[PDB]
Amino acid sequence: AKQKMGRVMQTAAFSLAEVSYATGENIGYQVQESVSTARFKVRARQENVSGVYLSQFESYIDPEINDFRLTGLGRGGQQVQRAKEIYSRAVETLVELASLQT
Amino acid sequence: AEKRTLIAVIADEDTTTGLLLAGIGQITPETQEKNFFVYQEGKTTKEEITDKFNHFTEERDDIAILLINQHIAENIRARVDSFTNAFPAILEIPSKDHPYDPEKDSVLKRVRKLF
Amino acid sequence: EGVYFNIDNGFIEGVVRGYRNGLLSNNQYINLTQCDTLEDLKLQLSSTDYGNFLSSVSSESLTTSLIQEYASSKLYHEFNYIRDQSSGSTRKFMDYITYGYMIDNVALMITGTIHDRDKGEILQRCHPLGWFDTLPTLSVATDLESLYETVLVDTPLAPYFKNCFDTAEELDDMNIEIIRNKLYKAYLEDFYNFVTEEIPEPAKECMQTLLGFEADRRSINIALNSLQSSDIDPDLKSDLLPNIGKLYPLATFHLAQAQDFEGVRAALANVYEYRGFLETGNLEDHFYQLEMELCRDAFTQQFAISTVWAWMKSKEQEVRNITWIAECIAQNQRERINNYISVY
Repeated sequence: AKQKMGRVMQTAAFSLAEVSYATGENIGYQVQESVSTARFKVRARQENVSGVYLSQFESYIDPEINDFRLTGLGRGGQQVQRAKEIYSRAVETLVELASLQT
Repeated sequence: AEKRTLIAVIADEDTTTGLLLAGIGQITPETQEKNFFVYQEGKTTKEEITDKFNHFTEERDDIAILLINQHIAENIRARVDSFTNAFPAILEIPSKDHPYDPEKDSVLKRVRKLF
Repeated sequence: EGVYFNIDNGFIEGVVRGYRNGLLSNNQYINLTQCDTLEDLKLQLSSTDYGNFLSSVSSESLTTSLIQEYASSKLYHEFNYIRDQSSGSTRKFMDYITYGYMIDNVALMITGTIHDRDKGEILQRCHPLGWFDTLPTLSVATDLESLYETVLVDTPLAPYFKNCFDTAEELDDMNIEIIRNKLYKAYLEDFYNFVTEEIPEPAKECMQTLLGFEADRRSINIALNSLQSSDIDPDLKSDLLPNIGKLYPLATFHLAQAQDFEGVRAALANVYEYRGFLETGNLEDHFYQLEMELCRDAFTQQFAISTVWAWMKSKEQEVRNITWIAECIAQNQRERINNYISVY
């Protein structure tokens, strides 16, 4: 899965990159300040495989808010809504790789 | 520990913006510290990377998983290899503007022996 | 009759028409798409009037971001050269074109109050069109209230203020979005008023119609996306909407007073000119496709500034297609080769 993820993450990065200039303006400057709520946090899951402790990671997905008041300006609100869920899936997929490394 | 909740990101803006868009991060006004140290190409040195790595790992108990670009880790590759603990779950994330190689991983180095 | 036009604005028409003749049709685009490596794309481009200034300049470090930066630089140089051979009325008109740009530039400067992003680096990525040399933002108190009057005096955007004094002390996401909304509304309204009273006859209709189309697509985007990641009262929905859409003065209220997805579908589907929330691939791609049919029609007259206004966006669309191809080439995900529009 290492290389599979190394490539799908680049695919998602490309998917958003082609989106970032559809509105023809910077989005990062507003993004890095707007984000003030967290949803894709993690929880310590326990599973004694063979009588041995293993604190695994559960993808604590909270799909109710990710960043407030960053869409509807009139040129790019819809476009960012497109590739965002790609990252929402990619991060959940990436949680499991670390869960396995631990 | 149950404090292993927050996620650390040391990556270029093209990835950090999207990561925060997915809702992984936030602003921590209690220290005015972001969940990440933004990276600027050709403007950020290597000592900053080491300092933020140490701050996220051995100074912050919040971080559970760390995402770092391959090129950024290259600046602290020796530091990353030297440090090997299960708590931070260090992960060399693929980097935008660079086709990531899934073989530069410090973690995968131990996988490369005793198949 | 247009006879008086060529008393001060002949070479303006000449240069704009020549640059329009410099447009690259789909025949060159298909050849450029076949290229795989960045060097192949750049050398294919070098065989066109669009190139010879992007390739043979770098050290084979061609990236999509750098491609966009260099490609847009020559368009900026062309615009600034025409500025260098401008005229009285033409100069008094170009400020209107640049207003929509330093609107966002000063919005970014205001946002950079607690982060302190330098003016130079902002210019390295923002729109230089809006830049005016008398913009000392990160040299005095960058507080939006303190800097309010400094900006008010720096550039004459004061008349574009629709009660901008109160609710201008937040430094928050809502404030930064509403300021841009109000600024666009006031700017487009005042521009429409200006052209409707002071402009030669041939532009009178083209400018107003194209402004109406752009204002409509701008008004819809603040209603469709008002139910995607945030919510607001209908009063502000009406406030941020332009007073006159120039294509529909009745359906704007229908959009404003509605708060659900299908309370706005009829407002857009009634006009029977654009499908209601359909024929949507990349929404802005379809917007460009629809707008460029009119922009081409604007290139048929030879006695109005419509030529300049359409060519400004024609070159930007050239850059848009270049970026659409460079994204899939450099990132090596061949899925945008067919995602480009060329009607010239």
